[PDB]
Amino acid sequence: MLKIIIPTTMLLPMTWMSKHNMIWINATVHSLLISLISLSLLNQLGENSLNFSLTFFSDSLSAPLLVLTTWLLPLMLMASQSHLSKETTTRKKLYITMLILLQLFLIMTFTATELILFYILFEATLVPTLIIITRWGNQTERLNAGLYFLFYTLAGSLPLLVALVYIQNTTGSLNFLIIHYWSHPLSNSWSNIFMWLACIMAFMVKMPLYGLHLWLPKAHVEAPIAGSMVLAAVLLKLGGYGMMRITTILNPLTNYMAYPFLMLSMWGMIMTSSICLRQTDLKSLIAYSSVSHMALVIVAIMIQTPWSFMGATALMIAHGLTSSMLFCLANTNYERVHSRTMILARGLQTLLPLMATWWLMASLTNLALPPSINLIGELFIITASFSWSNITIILMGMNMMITALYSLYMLITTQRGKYTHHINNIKASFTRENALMALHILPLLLLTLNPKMILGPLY
Amino acid sequence: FSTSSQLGLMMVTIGINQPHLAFLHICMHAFFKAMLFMCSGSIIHSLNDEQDIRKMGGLYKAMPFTTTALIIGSLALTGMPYLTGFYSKDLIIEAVNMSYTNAWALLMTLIATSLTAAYSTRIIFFAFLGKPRFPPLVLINENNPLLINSIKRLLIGSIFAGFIISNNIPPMTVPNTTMPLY
Amino acid sequence: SFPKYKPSRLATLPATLDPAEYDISPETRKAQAERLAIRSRLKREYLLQYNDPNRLGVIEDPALIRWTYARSANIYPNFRPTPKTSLLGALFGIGPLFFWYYVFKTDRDKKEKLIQEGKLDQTFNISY
Amino acid sequence: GVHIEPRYRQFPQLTRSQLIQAEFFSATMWFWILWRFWHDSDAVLGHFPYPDPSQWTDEELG
Amino acid sequence: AFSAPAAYLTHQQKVLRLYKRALRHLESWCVHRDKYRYFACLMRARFDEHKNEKDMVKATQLLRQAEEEFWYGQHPQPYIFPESPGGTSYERYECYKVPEWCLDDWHPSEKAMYPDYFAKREQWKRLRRESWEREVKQLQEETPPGGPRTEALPPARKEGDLPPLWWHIVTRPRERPM
Amino acid sequence: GAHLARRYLGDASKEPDPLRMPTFPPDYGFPERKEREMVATQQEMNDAQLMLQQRDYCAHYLIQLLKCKRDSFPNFLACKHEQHDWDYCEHLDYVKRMKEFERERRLLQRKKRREQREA
Amino acid sequence: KDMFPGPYPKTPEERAAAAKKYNMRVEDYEPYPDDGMGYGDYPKLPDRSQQERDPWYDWDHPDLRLNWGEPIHWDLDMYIRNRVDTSPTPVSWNTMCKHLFGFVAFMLFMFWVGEIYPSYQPVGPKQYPYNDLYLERGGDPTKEPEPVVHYEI
Amino acid sequence: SWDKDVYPEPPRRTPAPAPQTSLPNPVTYLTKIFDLLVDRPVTLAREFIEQQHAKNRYYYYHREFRRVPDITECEEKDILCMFEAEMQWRRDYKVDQEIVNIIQERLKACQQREGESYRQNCAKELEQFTQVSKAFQDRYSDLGAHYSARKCLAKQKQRMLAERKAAK
Amino acid sequence: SKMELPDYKQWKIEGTPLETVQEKLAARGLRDPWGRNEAWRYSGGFANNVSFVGALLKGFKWGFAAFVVAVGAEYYLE
Amino acid sequence: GYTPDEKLRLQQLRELRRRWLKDQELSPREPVLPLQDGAPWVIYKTYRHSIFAVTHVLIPVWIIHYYLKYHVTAKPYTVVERKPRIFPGDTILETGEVIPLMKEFPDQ
Amino acid sequence: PPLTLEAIKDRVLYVLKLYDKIDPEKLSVNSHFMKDLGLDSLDQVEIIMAMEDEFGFEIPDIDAEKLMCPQEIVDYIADKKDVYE
Repeated sequence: MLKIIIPTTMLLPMTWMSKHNMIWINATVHSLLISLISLSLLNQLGENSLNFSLTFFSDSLSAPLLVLTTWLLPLMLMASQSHLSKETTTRKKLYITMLILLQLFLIMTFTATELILFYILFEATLVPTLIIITRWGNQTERLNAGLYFLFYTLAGSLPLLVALVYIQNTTGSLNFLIIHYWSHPLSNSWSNIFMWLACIMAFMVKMPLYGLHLWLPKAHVEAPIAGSMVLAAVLLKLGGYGMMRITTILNPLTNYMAYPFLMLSMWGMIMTSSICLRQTDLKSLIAYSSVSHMALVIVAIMIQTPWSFMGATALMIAHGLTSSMLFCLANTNYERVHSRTMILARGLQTLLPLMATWWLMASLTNLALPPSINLIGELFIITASFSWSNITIILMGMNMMITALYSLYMLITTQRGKYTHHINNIKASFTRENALMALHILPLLLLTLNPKMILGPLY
Repeated sequence: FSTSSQLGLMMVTIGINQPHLAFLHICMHAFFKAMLFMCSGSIIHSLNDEQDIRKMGGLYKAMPFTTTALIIGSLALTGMPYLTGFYSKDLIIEAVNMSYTNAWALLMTLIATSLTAAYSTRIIFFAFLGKPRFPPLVLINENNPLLINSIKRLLIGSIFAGFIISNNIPPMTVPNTTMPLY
Repeated sequence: SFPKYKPSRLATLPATLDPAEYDISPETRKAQAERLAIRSRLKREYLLQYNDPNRLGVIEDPALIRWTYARSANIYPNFRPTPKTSLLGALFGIGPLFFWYYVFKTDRDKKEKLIQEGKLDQTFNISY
Repeated sequence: GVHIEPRYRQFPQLTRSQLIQAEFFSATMWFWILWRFWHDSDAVLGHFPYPDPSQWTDEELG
Repeated sequence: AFSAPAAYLTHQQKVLRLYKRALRHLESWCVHRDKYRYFACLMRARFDEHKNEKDMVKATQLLRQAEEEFWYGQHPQPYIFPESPGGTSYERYECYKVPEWCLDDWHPSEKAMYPDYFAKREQWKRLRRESWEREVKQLQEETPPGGPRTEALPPARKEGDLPPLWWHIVTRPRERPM
Repeated sequence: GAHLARRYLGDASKEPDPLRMPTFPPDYGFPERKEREMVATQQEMNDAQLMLQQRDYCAHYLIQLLKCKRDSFPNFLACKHEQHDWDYCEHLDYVKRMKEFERERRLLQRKKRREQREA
Repeated sequence: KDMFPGPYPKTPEERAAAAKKYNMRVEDYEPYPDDGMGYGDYPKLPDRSQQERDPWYDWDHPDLRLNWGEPIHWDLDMYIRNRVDTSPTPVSWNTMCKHLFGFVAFMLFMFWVGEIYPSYQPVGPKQYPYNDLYLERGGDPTKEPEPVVHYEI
Repeated sequence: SWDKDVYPEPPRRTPAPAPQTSLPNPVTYLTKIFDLLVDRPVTLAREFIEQQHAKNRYYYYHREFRRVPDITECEEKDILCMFEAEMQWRRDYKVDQEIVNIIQERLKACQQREGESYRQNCAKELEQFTQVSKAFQDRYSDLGAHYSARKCLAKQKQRMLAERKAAK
Repeated sequence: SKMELPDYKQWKIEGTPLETVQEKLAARGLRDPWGRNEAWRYSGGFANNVSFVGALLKGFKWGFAAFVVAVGAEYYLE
Repeated sequence: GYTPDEKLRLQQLRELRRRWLKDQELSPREPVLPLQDGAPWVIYKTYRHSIFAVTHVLIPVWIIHYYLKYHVTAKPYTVVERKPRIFPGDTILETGEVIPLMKEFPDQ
Repeated sequence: PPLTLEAIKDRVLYVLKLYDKIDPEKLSVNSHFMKDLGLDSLDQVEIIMAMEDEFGFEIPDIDAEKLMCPQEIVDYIADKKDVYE
């Protein structure tokens, strides 16, 4: 795995020692090359994971996530170039180093073989994210949002740390391979119930769960564009990966313990999409959409069936790409008009047609138009839920309808109608912005052709 | 609304467990309904984006070709014998009558056929018949080769495709050979 | 005496059928004049900013900012736990959760009972 | 290029091709209807019969 | 082009509007021109019957009852002019309307495709930029101390002065931009 | 539709029930009834891919119609005689079903007459 | 910044200040009832859909039919022209509901009656050979079917 | 080059053309035109490409995995033997999935080929898929996302204990 | 090619249903002042329009003649 | 109708609006950028018609036929055709034939 | 349909000449209906309706009431239809 890790580390000295003019260029070139290197990991043996060394291993679950992270860094750099132009060279380098440290921590999380190392780096990801939000946010609420995000995640994680140490003391190892191979069943006891809660709750906080999702809207609305990109694309999927890995230990008790979280997610997706129908802030709308999709993923994980897991992985990747692109599209309009209110900017299709096309494609993927990987994941989750219970289809279909409604409603309000007369600062979309939207879209449409890459290990 | 009613007739045909007849009705409806809508578009474009029948009148002679096309389309829609509608709708009704059926469904289908004739009469009477009611400036001009040829093809289709297709397709339903004259 | 038009929440009473439009007083006309004055002042300010050849950017409407803040920020500080607020929150928050728990739990238990009794058909159900 | 000059308040100018084609197609429709009716009549294919005789089916009468 | 509205509608204006609505709805009901003419002359006679009522209370009550009759007898689907609000073509070409300021963001090659028009546009920009200060001064002078009590705007008082707040009305997009 | 009038407005017992038909046994009355012979063979049908609804006692005429249709192509007007033959066989089958309905009607009336004879 | 909405006004001075803040007439200004919902200072504007407002008037925002500085309805997004509409109807709302629901109910009731009294033809059941195509309809060849016999009439 | 035993196809019975009308058959001339215009150039191109491939013919081989001790004979916490048995079981799971796929492919082809007689003439394939589906469901269904050879063994033991209880 | 409006004097209510409406109004003592503006609709080529049956039976004459000719051909040839 | 000040304002705006509209008119010249592919007179009547026909149907039909040859051979069951309706009559190979023996009554 | 200014003027005068209550001879572009002619308020409403029906575009009532002159109608129609000649 060091083929990816060490160049990522070397990105930091290169960024620090590069000339003030060339920081973005050098970062982008080498991050794209690192992603090209990371593309090799997609080749996974069907029976067994790629165990590179004692510390690091990769499977068909970790590889798409690593590729997503490595692809996401250059996109974040392109998006964050514009609003950081006025910043001094040291501050821009510090921002880039926070991004690089975040990518490094995420790669090591997805590849770590030991649950305690996974926890250490998965909690380490908070520090760069918190610094980004609280230092380069543009509103006074960034401090409150950072506090909420940090404290929600830590309150979830600390019991996970205690439980992981207890597992190390009892079973004797936290290596995922050994745990999977030994994996003695749990018993229905209050001690085991609370171990299950401790293991599950940290990831349930990371994957915005209804009632634990309050941090996500504040964080995504208040963060800068790059921070929103990582939060939507990878930081939420950290919870999904953790839950999928950790579900091996808690085999039987999952059936009893899933019902609260299952019902919470199943109702919360409807509630959050209904919230999306009435949101007045574009970033907030996208955030609640992310909450709904992640609730679907939570349902898929809790069901613990092969089709559910495949759909969960597909939805994770597809949603990461779609949400990152949607945040980028919203950020462009925010830079142009300096407000996030949906109603303020109207009829932008006449002013910016290619951006309107990007918005159309992004919304179509968001509403899971086939054969998008979004729909592949969602449909697999729906079929798994139907096997779990035929009555799930009512809630799943209602959620799909509302997702279509709010996606096309955002598209209609922002990009259709009469142009706002008084706004005169709209200017032709830069090649950077269109390039960013294309870099988001083209991989997503391409992955439809070969879907086995993002269908996970159980494929 | 005519399209919706015809779709409902197709759904009824499916209910009577006669699927191939419903497919045939779809095939014929495509022709005659698309032609009717093209005629409507010609009327609208001629009258400067006017769609209200109340503001349209006396177009029988003003637009001869669109008038002929719409008359033929309405006759096909209403089931005029040996037109496209006859090969589909007449068989639909005959199968509906000669089958185990919900009584109210059959009654509603017959009433709906009456109303199809009714609204065909409405469009023809208000639009083409009578005295002109459109604004003074007369810009009527259907002498456009694209419009004329496009309507021509669907006219020929509405007239003969029903017979051609019905003869060529293999028999897929046991016919209702004998039935009371009424 | 034609049948009267019952106004509703989704069918507002027309101004033409407004019983108050035909009962006008000098003070009502004064109030209308004042409202017209307010609208005229606002329109004047907006048009002054809108026709300015020097202006480049949005004309920040305070009303829109107030609307957004009231819809998002001002809610919690101006919230008080009251019997209506508490009861509606309890109902619309947890009641649906328990309703779906009941429905799905009963369904799952019925399915498991049928499976244990061997009285369920899964002849080709080999993809779960 | 004014092929048909818009007329303020009189019957619009009609080219002969419109009239000829419309008459031809309407005449074709009527010819087809008459021709099909003459060649093939869908009226009936054997009058709806009623089996009155009892001995035909059953005539036990006790 | 719309005139500034008044605080209230005078009784005469309300009667006129009711007459217009009634005639239009009758035309919607009376599709044929002759029947419409007959019943329109009848309606005109009905208005002339109480045209000269002296008691304002009686006239107001008549207005109220007539409005009730109109609401009962309104056509469910009244005729709407195609470009009128609620009409089929209302706001159809709105997306095609493009504000004039979009021109300033053109690339120089595109602006060189049509030099002469952009010279004329520069002349218009100079004119507006020169006239803005005088327009603001005139608006201040004519404005009452309390503030503008009506949306009406004064005309140009002196030669060489453009009408106050004229730019957007004059440079409003063409109804049929294409 | 008149039979429906008798069935619903009139006495239901006298009128036959379409679902229940035929209640009375074939042996009742009708001293000798020949089996409805099938002109076509089961293999023939399966080979001709006749629809199950079309695999009736007149499937042979349809088989000939299908063969003439395949052979006559491109000409699609050359099977009028074969079409008429199959149509007439279907007509006769319908008439036989009508005779069954009338037989059931009369048999029910005779049963009612026996019940009257008791009283 | 006093421009931002405040708490529910309780003194007349508070009410006047709020009315001036929302650029509304003091007498017209009417804050939402302080029941803890969180509306606070915001005014209870009439629940009129933007469709109802006169189109002809020149609005600062034509598509929304709203002028700048005007207080914005709390549920304006709900009452946009593209969404829920409250414009007056020619027929009374209750009467419309009565007619539609009654029509649908009668329709379903009559269909149920048709189920009670289904139309059919005065014919006997269609007879099929080979024991009603027992084999052709998927019947097990190994098992022996009941020998369905159809006699000529 | 697919084995006929693996992918059975009923022998083809195509009726001979027996024209009964004088009118020329458009399908025949259109097919001849299609042959001349398309099939011959395509056949020539494939002849060329097959010649080039035959110029350089090289072979790839199908891997053979020797059978390894199952989890049944693997000792507890014996990670090496458990690993080998688990990978073997995963390979067997994949092979069983492919066998189910083959049977389903036969089922689909038979449904299409028979036509309107699918309900009767495909009964044998339906029975084959019935047996294969029941076996596959019993062997692998309900194991869960984290399926392991040990869990399959546990399922087998639960089934056999139920069978003994049924034997009473 | 500038359009020329027809003479305004040519429009008259005489010979039109508008005259009947005016007679009814004069019978009730009313006068319609807009008849001449609506006169053009009832005048000129627009004055005569076919009936619904006439509209349906468009080309039926030539269609029937063609039918007779074709039937004569079919009967004569055999 | 309007007040004299209103009339004057409207007239001023009318004049300026007409001036704007007339200034929206282009000149006699629409400047364009300055032979990429030679095209003398190229028979657009039939030659270009044939070129379109080829590029749009002949090339696709060849490509699809080749892909058909590959795909059919590559995998079994890729192409499954409905068993041709064998009406009692000669077969190509089995040459099987059977007659229902018109065991029925002809009169109609 | 260029709809030039002269065409609009001719059509407005045409409608007014076809109006029985207005005598054609004294009808002029500057002939105020209220003052120069004998038309009352309801006649103004009727002529506005006739104009809007002739040109097929609806004149809002607030603008409609303030015409009071055939030339005003002509220039208003020109403004609405963007006629600059």
